[PDB]
Amino acid sequence: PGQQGRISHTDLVIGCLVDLATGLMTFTANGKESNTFFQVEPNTKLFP
Amino acid sequence: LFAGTEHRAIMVDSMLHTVYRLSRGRSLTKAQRDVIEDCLMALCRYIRPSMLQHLLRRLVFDVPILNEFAKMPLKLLTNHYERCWKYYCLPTGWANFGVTSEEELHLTRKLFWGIFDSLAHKKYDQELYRMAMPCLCAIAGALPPDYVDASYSSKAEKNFDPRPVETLNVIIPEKLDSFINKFAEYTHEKWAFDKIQNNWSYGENVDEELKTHPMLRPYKTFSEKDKEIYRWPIKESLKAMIAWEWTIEKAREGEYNPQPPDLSGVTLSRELQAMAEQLAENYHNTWGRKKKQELEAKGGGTHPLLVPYDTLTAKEKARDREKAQELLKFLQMNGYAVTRLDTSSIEKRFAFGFLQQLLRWMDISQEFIAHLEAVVSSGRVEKSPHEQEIKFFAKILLPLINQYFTNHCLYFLSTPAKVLGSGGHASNKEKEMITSLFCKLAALVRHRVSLFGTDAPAVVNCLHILARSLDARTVMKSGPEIVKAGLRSFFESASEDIEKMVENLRLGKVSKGVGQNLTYTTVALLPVLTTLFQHIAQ
Repeated sequence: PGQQGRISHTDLVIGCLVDLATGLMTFTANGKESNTFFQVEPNTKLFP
Repeated sequence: LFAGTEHRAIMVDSMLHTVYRLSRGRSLTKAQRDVIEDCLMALCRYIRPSMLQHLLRRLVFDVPILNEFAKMPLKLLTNHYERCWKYYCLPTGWANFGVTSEEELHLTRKLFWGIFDSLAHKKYDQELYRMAMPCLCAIAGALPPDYVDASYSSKAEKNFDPRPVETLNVIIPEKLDSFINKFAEYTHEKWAFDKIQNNWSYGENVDEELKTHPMLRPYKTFSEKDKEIYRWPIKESLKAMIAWEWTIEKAREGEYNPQPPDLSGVTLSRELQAMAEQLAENYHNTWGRKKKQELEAKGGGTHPLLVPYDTLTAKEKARDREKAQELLKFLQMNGYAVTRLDTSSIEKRFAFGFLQQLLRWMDISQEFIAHLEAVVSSGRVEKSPHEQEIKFFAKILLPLINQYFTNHCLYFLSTPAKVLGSGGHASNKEKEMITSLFCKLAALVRHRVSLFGTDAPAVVNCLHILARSLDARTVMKSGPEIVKAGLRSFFESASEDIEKMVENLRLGKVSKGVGQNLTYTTVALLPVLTTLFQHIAQ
């Protein structure tokens, strides 16, 4: 959260991880684990 | 090859400006001038309309003078608007060229009105009238009849010299001085706030690399000298504020993070905006004054940007506009109210003022014709002092009327229920004005056809066009009794003239007055009446 200076010289690197045996999907912000997580059923097809 | 040079528009504009200044060149022969002109014409043709914005801005200040250098720019603008009329007029715009910004239309309207007024005031010059025989017609056709200028005011105005007003003669309030000092303190506080917000820490030492203002220091150390040097600008500004019939007064009688955060949302009325932007224009007056103070040593290369904020783009204005908004907020929110019409959008429309001026000139026309019959009857004076008015009327107004109303007939006949034109429908007031103009011109030419000489055909053709343009249905159902009576009188007078003609052809009179009535009827009335009946039936 920034009251001003929304433009940033840095670049945001969002990472997406999926385990194809537990159906678990996680995300990372810049190496920091995000709170968001998803669970999907087997045989699910997902496109990036 | 310049058709698609949208990526070098800066250079194209510089090019056009340089060639224009060369055209406006002393010690320059006729052939050289003609070559310069031809180059400018050819460039403007293939150049996109969006590029020519700045050139039109400059022409808006040059052409109205109607000097000797005004020939070529008139033809240039005529051709430009003739070819790009879709761009300015239509809402969809000209294909592949977009639509007008709005500032372009504002400049176009300024040019139209300036040339109109200047030519009205000037004495007859056959060549100038012939150069405006291609006329403001293209400009008018480009301008939408419904166009409403966001900025409506009086210029109050007369190379360009803004004359200020200095109060030093009389004492300056100490309360105002304290207010100014508090204003400077608070503006410095907003500066500190913006530094904190910027996320860059001011430096203790002086370092240009750190690219913040090294002066940033605790207030207890802040140097007075900077405040006193800045005071003279702030003083000048507040003196100008008080001088331009704006009065500061505390609305109520008194015996770091802002509390009233500066909100863009807070709306400002038209009149308060007018004051704010005019205050910004006074700031630019002082700015151009000191600019000229430094320039006078040089005396050349006048800076292109030295133009009014209202004429130049809002983006360059936006800075000073936001500053003035924040200032006015400050004043209201500390209760220091600054004090010192409501024209409808319909009044603001371009066609409205055009018709108003046409009606005023119609009154003037009645006036000079009456004076003319009076002098012809006895004591003939060959001077004809109204010569200029007569020539302006016949040479400018009538062709302009013809072309404009031929172009925009559908707009005046369109109704909200039934929109014949591509875009827009004329207001009831506009319809009344056009009907009144038609009736007044018919009365003007009644039994006075001969005095007009060669211009009578023009009168008749303009009457035809006006008749086709009239919306008699609306005018006669929801319209002023004055206009309705004018139309009734026109019809009744036509009936009388026809009765007199048929009597003369009965030979109850031998067969002067009879010749005047006969020629007037056969030349003007029967065609105009036939056209009106046809239009009504259609």
